Amino acid sequence: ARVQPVIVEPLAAGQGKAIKAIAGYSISKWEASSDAITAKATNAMSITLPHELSSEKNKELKVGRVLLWLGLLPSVAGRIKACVAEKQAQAEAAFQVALAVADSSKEVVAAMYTDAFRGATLGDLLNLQIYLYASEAVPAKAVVVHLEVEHVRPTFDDFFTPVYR
Amino acid sequence: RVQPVIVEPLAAGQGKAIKAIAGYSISKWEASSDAITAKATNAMSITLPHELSSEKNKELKVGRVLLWLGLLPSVAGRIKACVAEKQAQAEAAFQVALAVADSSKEVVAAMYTDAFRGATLGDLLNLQIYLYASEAVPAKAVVVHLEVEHVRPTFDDFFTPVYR
Amino acid sequence: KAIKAIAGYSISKWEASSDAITAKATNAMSITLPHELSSEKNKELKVGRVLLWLGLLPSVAGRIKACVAEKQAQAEAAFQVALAVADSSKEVVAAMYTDAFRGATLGDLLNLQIYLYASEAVPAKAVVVHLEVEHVRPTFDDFFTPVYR
Amino acid sequence: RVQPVIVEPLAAGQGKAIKAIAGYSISKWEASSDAITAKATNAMSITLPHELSSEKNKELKVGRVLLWLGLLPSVAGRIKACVAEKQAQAEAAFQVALAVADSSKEVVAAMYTDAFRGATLGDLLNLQIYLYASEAVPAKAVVVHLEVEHVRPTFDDFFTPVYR
Amino acid sequence: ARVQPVIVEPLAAGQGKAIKAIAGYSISKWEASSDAITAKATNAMSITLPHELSSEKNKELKVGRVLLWLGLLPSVAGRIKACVAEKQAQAEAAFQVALAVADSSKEVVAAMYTDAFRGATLGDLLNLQIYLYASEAVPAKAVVVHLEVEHVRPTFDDFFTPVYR
Amino acid sequence: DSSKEVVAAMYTDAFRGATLGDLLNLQIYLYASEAVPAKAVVVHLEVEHVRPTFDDFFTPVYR
Repeated sequence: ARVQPVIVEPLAAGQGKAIKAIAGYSISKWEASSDAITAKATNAMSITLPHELSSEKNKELKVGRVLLWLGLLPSVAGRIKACVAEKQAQAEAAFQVALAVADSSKEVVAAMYTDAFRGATLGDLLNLQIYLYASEAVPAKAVVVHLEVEHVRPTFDDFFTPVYR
Repeated sequence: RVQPVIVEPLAAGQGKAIKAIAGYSISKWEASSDAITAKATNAMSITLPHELSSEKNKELKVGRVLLWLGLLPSVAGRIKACVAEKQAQAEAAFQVALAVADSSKEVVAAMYTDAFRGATLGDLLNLQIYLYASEAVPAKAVVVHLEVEHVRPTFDDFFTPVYR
Repeated sequence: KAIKAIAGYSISKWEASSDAITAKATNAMSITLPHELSSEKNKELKVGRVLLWLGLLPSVAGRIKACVAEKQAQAEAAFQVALAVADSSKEVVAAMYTDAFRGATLGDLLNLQIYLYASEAVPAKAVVVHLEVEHVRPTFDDFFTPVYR
Repeated sequence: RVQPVIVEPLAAGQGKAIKAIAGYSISKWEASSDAITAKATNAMSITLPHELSSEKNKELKVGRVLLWLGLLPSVAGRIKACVAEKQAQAEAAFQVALAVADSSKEVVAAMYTDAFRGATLGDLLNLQIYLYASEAVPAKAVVVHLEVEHVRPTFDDFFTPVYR
Repeated sequence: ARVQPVIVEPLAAGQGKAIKAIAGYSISKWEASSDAITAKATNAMSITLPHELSSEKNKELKVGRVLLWLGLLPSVAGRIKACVAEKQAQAEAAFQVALAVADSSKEVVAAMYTDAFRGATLGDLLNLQIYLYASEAVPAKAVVVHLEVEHVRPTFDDFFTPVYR
Repeated sequence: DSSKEVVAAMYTDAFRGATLGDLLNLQIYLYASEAVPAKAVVVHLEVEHVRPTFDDFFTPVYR
């Protein structure tokens, strides 16, 4: 019946292990700026592949895990939720099947879909659609949905282009 | 196994001294700001102390960087701060922001232990911390201390040769 | 067959659509690093090989040629000092120079602009240069940004 | 034995870097002066840089101390300088002076490798360098650099604990 | 208590060890001809990089040590001092922070900044500015400020140029 | 030539074993088909040669 004591230092923000990609997989980051949204209404947005990866080479890689996370303009008072999903027929219904969901209210603001993508093709995500919801009325540009993702290494990017070789 | 354990509740300033990785050094300097209105975002430039001004000195790799900020006690509401390059849209830095400090959160700091590795101090010039306020606040009520690792210059150990 | 990237590094591509061009007259285009690489962390990587080649909307006749050098007064002498030169006239439109920019910061690339020269004018957006720069892979390779953003 | 040997004639700035004895550090700082008339002696006070102002810092043993001074080229005649405590008779410091620098002498410096050992920086405050001039000279034409060993404070190696 | 004797032969001018660059570093020499200067006034001059090294390749090497030295027209009676420094706001003030300074009056006439450059980029020296001062009035061309310097080896000069390879 | 797709011309053969001092005893030539204004053309020699023993280091300071 040992009674181990323990100091519990709060971390300063930004400190942390900050995860690690499993080997053979290259991470890739990009953005999707928001539409203006009316209060309570749940606007939805297409994922758009980066032009870097818009090529039909890499459309058939394999996603490993997605780390959506969400910045804000530095003054939106209300809760603002978001997640990705199917091509849902009712935007509110989409949250009802969300495996995980970002929220302003939960200290950290990060979804991480450890599972429900591994290992679908990268190309199909264009079928998939992010969603978001907000209590406060929010003006355009105000929210910006980062999303990390990674693939198997796009191994054949490395060569330049031919002509004139 | 099931184990008992007992929480440490522990006093301010007790947090143990993080030490910069070996062969390095630290440069703490003040950075006062001004005015800053109701909701708008001030965008003060950063500036190295003159000890760092020597042209030899300017090209050293930065390591880790930190930014805690001591609010004057007499401020209502929330303020936040961030470090990123000169976007024309001053609020927009928070979107691209790597980490941000906040008053209401129990600790006000924003270490960027990645973010700036390998950066030359010379390019740390063209970097501007921003600010934001939930309220109108009196000028010079916020003083973003920050300090960077910068590799120690060979300069500190020697007297100058006497022929000057 | 194709030229492999140097083993320590990783190539990255972009686009740089040019403005409208007057006949005989020439005009600078600034390089602008793509959003990702602009970062202060990032704009201190070393650079090796670099090459550009430029597509044309096919409906344009006449010589056009491009070069890369730092800005100077004439804005039409840079061809004299240019280390290589893209052209439509040669069967290969490409121009490349493995030599000239070994050992350079990408941040240095900001201090130079590319040039064009039609023999006779073409409408805007008709020409689009493609830089294709080699550089050291980012330590940004790493992984996901820590979730406490 | 009789031996041949051959003189080194050697360029300014070639004199090898004296290094302060181990475990120490150096604090170089400027010290401009003013006015200074025909034969009279100005008596400027010395003042530590704010990095040294921290109250922890003020109590460290000094080691060696040096004082070279860069005359602006456009000065006629001779000038000299010295470091000693506030005698009421300002010229009189040269009498008690331990070592003095001089323009006409080929090298302008005045190390005091003894003299100040074990001195606290706090008492280095109440110490005033003097000046003297063989001629009238325009103000701010003489800038006594000096630097002291002072033992390195533990301060430079650590980030502050984040709770501020 | 040995009493060693010793002949002290004066060297003839030009004799001497004449220093040596530390390995991996290639020395490079060049010039900067003077403006006419009025007496007592302290004219200042831009360092201008040689066109050989004006290229943005080698702007980011690392200077090792600079050996300014100064020839004269063979009849300038007065003292003539010089040194390099910052972008100073008062040319006289610049000598007040000179680590070392050339002088006509000290037998040899050579500055050698063993320290305060190692190891800044070669490119930044364009920010730096030489200075000079003279008692006698001096006509143009009369003074010419040599300066040695060296870099890490500009290793990739060695290849020619492509086209047509 | 301008006419060939590559304007370069080079000759690894012709000047092996030659003093640079010998290069003084020769001149380059041009030939427009039709006239062009001055400074429009700029040749670039690019000569290989043995590295100087001037490599050495700093000139002795007693100049």
